[PDB]
Amino acid sequence: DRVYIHP
Amino acid sequence: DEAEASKFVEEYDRTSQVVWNEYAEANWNYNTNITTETSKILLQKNMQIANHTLKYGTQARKFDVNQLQNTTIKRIIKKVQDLERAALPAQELEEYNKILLDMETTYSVATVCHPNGSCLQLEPDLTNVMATSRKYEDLLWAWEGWRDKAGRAILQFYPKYVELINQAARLNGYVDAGDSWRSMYETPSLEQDLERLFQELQPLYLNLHAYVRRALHRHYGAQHINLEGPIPAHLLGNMWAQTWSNIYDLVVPFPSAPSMDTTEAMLKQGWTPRRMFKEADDFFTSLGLLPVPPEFWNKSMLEKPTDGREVVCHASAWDFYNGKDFRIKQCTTVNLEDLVVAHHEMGHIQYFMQYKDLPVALREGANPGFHEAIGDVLALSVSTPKHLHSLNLLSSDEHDINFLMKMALDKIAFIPFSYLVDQWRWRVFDGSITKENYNQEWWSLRLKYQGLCPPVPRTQGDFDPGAKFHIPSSVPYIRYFVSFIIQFQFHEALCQAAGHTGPLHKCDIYQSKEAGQRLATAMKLGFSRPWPEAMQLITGQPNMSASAMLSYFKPLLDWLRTENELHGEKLGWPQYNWTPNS
Ligand SMILES: *[C@@H]1O[C@H](CO)[C@@H](O[C@@H]2O[C@H](CO)[C@@H](O[C@@H]3O[C@H](CO)[C@@H](O)[C@H](O)[C@@H]3O)[C@H](O)[C@H]2NC(C)=O)[C@H](O)[C@H]1NC(C)=O
Ligand SMILES: *[C@@H]1O[C@H](CO)[C@@H](O)[C@H](O)[C@H]1NC(C)=O
Ligand SMILES: [Cl-]
Ligand SMILES: [Cl-]
Ligand SMILES: [Zn+2]
Repeated sequence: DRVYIHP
Repeated sequence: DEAEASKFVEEYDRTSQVVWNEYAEANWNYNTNITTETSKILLQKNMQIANHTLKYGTQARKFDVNQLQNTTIKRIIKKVQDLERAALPAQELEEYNKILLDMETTYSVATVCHPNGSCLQLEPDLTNVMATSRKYEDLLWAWEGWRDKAGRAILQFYPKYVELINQAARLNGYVDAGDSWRSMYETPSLEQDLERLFQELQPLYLNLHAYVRRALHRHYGAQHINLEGPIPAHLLGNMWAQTWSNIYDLVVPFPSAPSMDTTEAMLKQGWTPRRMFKEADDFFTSLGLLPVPPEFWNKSMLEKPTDGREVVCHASAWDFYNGKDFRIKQCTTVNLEDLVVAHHEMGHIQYFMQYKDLPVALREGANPGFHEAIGDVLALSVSTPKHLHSLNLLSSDEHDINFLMKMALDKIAFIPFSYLVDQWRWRVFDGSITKENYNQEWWSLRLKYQGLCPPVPRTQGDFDPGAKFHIPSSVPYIRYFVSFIIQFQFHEALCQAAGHTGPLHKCDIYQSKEAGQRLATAMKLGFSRPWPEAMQLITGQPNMSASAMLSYFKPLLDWLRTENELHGEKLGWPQYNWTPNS
């Protein structure tokens, strides 16, 4: 699907 | 029997592939173009995907998962039994979907304005202010402003969001949403494991914290920094004080060993968002790993739009469930930080391409931390002074300690923050923290874990967690903590796979086919096997371990202890109740 960052 | 099980899995995979692809298109259209029209379509497509989830999920629950022979088929059907939000009754589901979209839109369009003047957006404007300003009050303006405009606006949605996500979790057999989220790791001792890892990294964090606090004391004045207290949260070069690398100039161990300004170098030498992603692509292919397809460059949004349209700026990578269509959406700025972010996102894309031949139900990381870690591993090698010099972006023992400090400001500072976020959330989900205690408990954890305090007292109506993307976006955060531990484990293993000897922090895995092959075999597994198998294939062992990260920073730990002891620093924050008198 969708994957982000610290992020 | 086993025949009916594999038939069901095949039908599920065929139909999911089509419907998830449709949803992704609608999701992308909203994310890259926030309007009433695209919002409406996304909400309608949510209902479509839920009818598919309900249909197959209901059928999946008729199977006794533990009476099945095949372990691949077992893992799929078990997962399909979990309907997620589609477990909710129709009207609650539409309410939930609307709440999510409202939170996301609210966060994405929020601005902080000068009265009768310019309005600043989080990216790039407020990010730049937090990174570059060395003026206490200007930093406070941005910090407080963002929480006043984004944080406070999210509060009206959050209690109902919590109620609905917990309800969905309970209807799927979990006790709350936090339970549901933690289960993605399939690790019964997860909490204990995470706590021990956090504990092991305390000496390093407390030493870094004390050193930085002293440097801040020198710059911002004795009246504004308590050497035995928590650090005001707006002084660390980052909106959330989650990474501290932007205050490097204030803390550099050896100013007599200066380093090139990386941003100016990139800007002068004509680096662009496109070239930044190309360099990441080049690193991946150097390891013998897969290049991104031609379509990636055609369809991706690698910079903020200039036609005035609203977008979700937060960097993300997109799998369209087609085996062909992969995209990055990022509001890229030409600097070193975003080059690191570019590698991170490209790590996601690589993972997509590696497992594209698996059943769609298994197209995920070994655990969510694995998906986050891949790009970061390569970025660790990119970050070496050796490699940055080869890119013409930088030009001995002093430089070595300087570099380790620079890396600790991102990597070490992030450990307590990435731990804290979901510590707060799990307790909200489990009912330990109520809506009356949201903010007070957030700052209790901010103090306990990070040793930070708010620069200004918090008032009734404040919801500072709302000012962090992943809270309104409902994206689990513990994955980033896991990522930061395991990426060093991956680094250590790939470095000895590449034959490198000497200090771990000097390792550059560029062009190593042996390192690429190890990452590849693990990535190809997707979610088909328990994560310790993927951990074993990369590292030669099955555990999460802080050892590699400790080894990486060993020379810095020694130097920090020496420096802190000679300056007479109190490690930690004994005067924990201190806040700015300002
Ligand atoms: C349980 O069911 C799964 C899925 O139906 C079976 O996994 C499949 O096993 C075959 C080998 O027997 C895999 O073939 C492999 O991939 C390529 C292309 O098919 C082939 O050229 C290689 O030589 C290699 O053998 C196939 O990929 C794999 N499918 C999945 C989805 O993982 C598994 O065999 C069953 N387990 C038992 C114990 O019966
Ligand atoms: C943006 O949304 C509009 C509808 O307002 C739509 O017609 C258009 O295709 C979308 N994309 C861009 C780049 O404007
Ligand atoms: Cl905050
Ligand atoms: Cl997670
Ligand atoms: Zn990510």
